[PDB]
Amino acid sequence: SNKINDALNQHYKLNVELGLVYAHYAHVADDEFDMPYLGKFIQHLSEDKLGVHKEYISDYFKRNGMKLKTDVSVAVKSIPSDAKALIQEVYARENEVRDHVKAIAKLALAEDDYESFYFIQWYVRDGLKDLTEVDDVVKLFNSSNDKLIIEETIKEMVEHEIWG
Amino acid sequence: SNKINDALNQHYKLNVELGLVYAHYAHVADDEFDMPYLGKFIQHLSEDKLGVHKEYISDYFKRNGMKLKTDVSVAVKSIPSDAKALIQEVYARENEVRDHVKAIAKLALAEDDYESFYFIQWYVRDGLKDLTEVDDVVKLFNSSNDKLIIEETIKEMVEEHEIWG
Amino acid sequence: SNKINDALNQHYKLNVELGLVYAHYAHVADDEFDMPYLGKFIQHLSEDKLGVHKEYISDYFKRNGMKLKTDVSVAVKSIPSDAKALIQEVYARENEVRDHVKAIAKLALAEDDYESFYFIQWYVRDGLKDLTEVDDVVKLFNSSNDKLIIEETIKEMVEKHEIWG
Amino acid sequence: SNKINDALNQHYKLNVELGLVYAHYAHVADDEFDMPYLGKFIQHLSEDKLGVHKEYISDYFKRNGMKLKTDVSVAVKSIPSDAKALIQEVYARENEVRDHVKAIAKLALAEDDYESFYFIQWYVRDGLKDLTEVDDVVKLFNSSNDKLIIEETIKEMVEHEIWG
Amino acid sequence: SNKINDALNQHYKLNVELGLVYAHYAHVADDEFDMPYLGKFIQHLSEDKLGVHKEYISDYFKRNGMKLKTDVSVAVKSIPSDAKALIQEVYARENEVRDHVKAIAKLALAEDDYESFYFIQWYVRDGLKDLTEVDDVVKLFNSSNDKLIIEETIKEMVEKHEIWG
Amino acid sequence: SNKINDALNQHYKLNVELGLVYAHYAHVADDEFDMPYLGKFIQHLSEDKLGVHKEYISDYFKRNGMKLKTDVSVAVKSIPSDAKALIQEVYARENEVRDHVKAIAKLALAEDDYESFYFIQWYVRDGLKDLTEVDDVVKLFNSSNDKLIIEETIKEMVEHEIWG
Ligand SMILES: [Fe+3]
Ligand SMILES: [Fe+3]
Ligand SMILES: [Fe+3]
Ligand SMILES: [Fe+3]
Ligand SMILES: [Fe+3]
Ligand SMILES: [Fe+3]
Repeated sequence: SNKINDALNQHYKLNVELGLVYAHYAHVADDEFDMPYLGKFIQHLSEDKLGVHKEYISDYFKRNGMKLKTDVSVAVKSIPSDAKALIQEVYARENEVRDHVKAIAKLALAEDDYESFYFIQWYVRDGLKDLTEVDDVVKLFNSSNDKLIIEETIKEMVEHEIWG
Repeated sequence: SNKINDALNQHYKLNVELGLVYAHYAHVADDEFDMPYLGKFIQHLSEDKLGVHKEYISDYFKRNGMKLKTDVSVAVKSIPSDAKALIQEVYARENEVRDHVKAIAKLALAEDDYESFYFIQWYVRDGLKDLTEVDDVVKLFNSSNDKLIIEETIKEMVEEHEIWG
Repeated sequence: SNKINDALNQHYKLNVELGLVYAHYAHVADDEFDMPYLGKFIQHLSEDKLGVHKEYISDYFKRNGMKLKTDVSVAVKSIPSDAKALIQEVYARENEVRDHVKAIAKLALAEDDYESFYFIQWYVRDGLKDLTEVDDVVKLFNSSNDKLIIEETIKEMVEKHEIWG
Repeated sequence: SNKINDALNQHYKLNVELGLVYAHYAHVADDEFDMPYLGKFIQHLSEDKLGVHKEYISDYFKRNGMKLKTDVSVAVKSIPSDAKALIQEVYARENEVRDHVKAIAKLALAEDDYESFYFIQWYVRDGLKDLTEVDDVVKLFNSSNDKLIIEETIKEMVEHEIWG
Repeated sequence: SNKINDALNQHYKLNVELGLVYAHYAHVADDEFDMPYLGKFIQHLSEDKLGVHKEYISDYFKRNGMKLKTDVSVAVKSIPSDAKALIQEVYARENEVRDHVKAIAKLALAEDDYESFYFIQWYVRDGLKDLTEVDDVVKLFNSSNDKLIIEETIKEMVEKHEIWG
Repeated sequence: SNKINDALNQHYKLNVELGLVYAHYAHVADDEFDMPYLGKFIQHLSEDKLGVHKEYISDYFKRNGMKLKTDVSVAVKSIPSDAKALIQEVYARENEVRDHVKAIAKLALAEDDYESFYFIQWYVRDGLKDLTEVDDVVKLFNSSNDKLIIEETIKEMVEHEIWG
């Protein structure tokens, strides 16, 4: 169907934009806020969003017969005042890509299509995994106030049977 | 220096846009014209532009003290009708990137700023290397008109010189 | 979601109660019927119930932001007479667990909450797995009338699929 | 739960019949059109259809409580005229198998039998996997004409994370 | 030599039909008589019949120059009432396959076609081998009474000659 | 004997109830107080009581021929304010388990039941080990205020000839 194709192309575009903006965030975090390991963490998020997250969609298109568009336009206008607000912006972006995927899954079931449902299961799982990771990183900036302790913990972080 | 920073920001943006365009071309050539290994080759080029070619610039800006800006935008509305035309398209893109980086190198040598000359030497080398890598594949479509033989050749190709390595 | 949280609290308490009952049944079957291996089998089932089947629910709660409630109460006041009635009672308990899981799955699907659907698929599979594991032993008693042969069979069972496993 | 019982019996019968027809097709493709590796390919397809595809159904029947019925009748009288039409015929057969299994899955959801849905996910995936494996072979016959080149390619032709 | 051609086509048909029938019998034996290992044994017979027993005929046809024909008509509608009757049905089918292959061999030798004789010697041996393999398990249902001993013995048979090898 | 049977049934019931309560406390510590490693500590604590601590009793009952009774009543409706009060509550629980075991040992020695004395020696020895392992953690919340320091210390604590 064409509804499914539109939804998948929108998710493609969203993933590309997220990857680019995350890369910029990682750079500004490492360089301006004196936190290299936060930079590595957000860089890994950005490389994940520009890697398999869209290669899988392109592969599915080549496989079943849909066609692919390309329209991305991003520009960074502001950068949060501290590390905490930045990590919270990241948390919000992920929290919304979750609901985007939920909408796509409902649409899939309502269209008598089941290959698309079996396919979108992967994103249903990865969304929650990534959210719990970024939240476990968010929950540090309240348990402490020293910067180097948080950085050491993130260092030892950057090195399940259902949600795994 | 402001001119150096502006040229390097333009180069960063250019690499990003080329990477996106190459990935889309790879999908097209693998789905529309039935040549999977050409698709894998162009996809490798795409993973190369979106990879070290911008990480190095970001790291340099971290080191020397320059500022980064990100503003990209692309749209792929017209795509060639064959495989030969597609590979010649990407050939032209590489040939233009060569001239862009030569301009940056001249600008760096004029400003009496030698760390940037040292930095840009790597791009001076990699440009010619990638240009020959893609021209070697362009030369195939003038040898045979059989698709599967060209497929076998590019296949064995996807599977280093001292100076231009 | 609130009703999903109620259903999952229900299932948590159900699993805890079943685990305690199964531990008692294993002790009884070992000490009163002189069948130590039937005891080992039921005890493995009990350690399965009090183990993974509730830590998974706890982890899901800690991951999506729901609230866990704990209120259990159990008292085994009557046991069956022989081994066959015991194993048939165990069969009935498992068979009711199946129905409870189906209820939860339907409820989750009817209100557009798909993470819980993906979560509950595991329980959907494990239900039938455990049920056939139990019925394999249930069928043994109708195939003989001696006890020690059943002992040897259960032993070679406990000393041991792409879809259901 | 007899509706799903009947549907699964339909699928069992269809599987064995396709297996036999493919065995005959492989013999024909080897002996008549001088292509032994196309023979190997269709032979592996038939070994797949008569292999796990029906043992899984028998096992689900043994586990849940349904009953099995064997009822087969096959006759191969008219065969395609050349290799391309043969591989295209196989393509269409598997294309129809996909529609059949999708109908089974919709019926399974419509009856609140979630074990059946969980069971049929496997076929829903393997259908598209086999379909793309056969499409990859049928697309070779338009890329050249020398039968020996195509023989070499199919020779060198004999796993993903989602469709794996 | 259309005689040997029609005989081998008949044998192909019969092999496929007994393959399917053995599959169905293995199912009904595992599910209704509560004897899993007897089901494994009959399933191994089923998988043998549809296996090399017909690929050898099709391969000889390719290598020689005869024509192949497929036609199957199977319908299972009546099932024996216990395990003994089932294994005796299997016994009768094997005993008939022996007679069929003997007829084929005599026809081949009377036709002055010695390649068919050389080919059919394999089936001449394997028929007696498989008949002995089935008779060994037939003889079990007259030596004991409880199903579990028979299960253990069939299991040890299925987990494990210079002439009839 | 009879009094020994009654005391041992009491102890079995107590150990089961402690297991369940400690499980709940571990969950609430990890989720609400943002301390996952304390959660794992208390989780191993719980799984200890629902492990050997009751299987040993049931085994001894099978071995000398006493009668086992199960009856459990557990409902948690009050929870401490933060981690310190939590671990202090745990400390009180273990401290009470000690003197329950002492009462059992005295009763066993009075009635000239020496097999029960030899049995309860294990429970007598493995009360001071548990109490000192809990005290090592409860006296960490006196030295520091930066929750991540205590987190790392407990982490390294997770991963004797007489008492051991
Ligand atoms: Fe991800
Ligand atoms: Fe490069
Ligand atoms: Fe289980
Ligand atoms: Fe398949
Ligand atoms: Fe044989
Ligand atoms: Fe202890």
